[PDB]
Amino acid sequence: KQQGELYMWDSIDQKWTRHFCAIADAKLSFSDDIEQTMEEDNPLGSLCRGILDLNTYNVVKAPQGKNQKSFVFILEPKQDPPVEFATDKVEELFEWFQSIREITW
Amino acid sequence: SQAIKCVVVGDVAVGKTCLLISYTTNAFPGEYIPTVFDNYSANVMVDSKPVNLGLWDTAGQEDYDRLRPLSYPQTDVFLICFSLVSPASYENVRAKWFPEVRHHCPSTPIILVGTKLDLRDDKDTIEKLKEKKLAPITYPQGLALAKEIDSVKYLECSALTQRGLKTVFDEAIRAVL
Ligand SMILES: Nc1nc2c(ncn2[C@@H]2O[C@H](COP(=O)(O)OP(=O)(O)OP(O)(O)=S)[C@@H](O)[C@H]2O)c(=O)[nH]1
Ligand SMILES: [Mg+2]
Repeated sequence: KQQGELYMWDSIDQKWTRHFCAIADAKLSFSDDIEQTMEEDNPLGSLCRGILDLNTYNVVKAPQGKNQKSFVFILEPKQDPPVEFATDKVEELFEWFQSIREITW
Repeated sequence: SQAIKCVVVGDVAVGKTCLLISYTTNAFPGEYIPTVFDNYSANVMVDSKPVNLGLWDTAGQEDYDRLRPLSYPQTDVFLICFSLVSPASYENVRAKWFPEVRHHCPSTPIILVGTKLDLRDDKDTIEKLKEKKLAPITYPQGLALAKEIDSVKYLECSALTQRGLKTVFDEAIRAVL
């Protein structure tokens, strides 16, 4: 179904980082950092670091981006913190946004 | 309630977003913010027939030509728009918008919509228009573009004044159920 790489935004480090993400039923999983698991003199790296429960979120698209990405959407909690995602290409933002928006309506 | 999906396409700055936002929030946006894509909702009655209206705002810029058709699957009814005060956008309906729309959705009702109805008889607009040896589009002209494209209906309206706005959506839904 819906799966693919996304940038995720770290409030603390003020950086974006790449994660393989996926959706099943109504839970979004994101992997560990891809660049950092790949620099690892080790191999480690989990596909599923963790899991968001889309049922407890609403998708919001940033009108004009955020933090120097153009295509960003945000999972704003209904109950938890926001999770901010981003794509390289608007056609990804669109697909991602709709998957989750169909799930949250 | 019955879900009805409605997509709004048409040239840059013809006033697609204002139409949606003014109809859904009776507030006119003064913005001006070029659109990538956007989603909106309305729950309406029509004709006794409760409906759930999904509204898809598309980008006018051709740069987003690859994005735009992503909105088209499952569409029930299209709003093809041009500004009554901008014969370029009127021509582009026959050139781009109706061909694009039909390339993807060979069968779904279309509703031709002339926008900025309030500038039709505007002194300051007809001035600048007529300085390009141009003229506002007229009711009979719009009516004729509708015929060529076999649109279910032609409607003119102003989002700013709201003349004829409700009516655009109220025949968009009727074109469906
Ligand atoms: N006088 C008048 N101006 C309007 C009307 N509708 C839109 N406009 C003006 O035109 C400008 C562009 O409107 P907008 O709705 O964003 O066009 P658009 O086609 O959706 O723009 P885009 O996102 O595809 S690039 C706005 O500044 C708005 O004030 C109208 O009904 N009457
Ligand atoms: Mg727009």
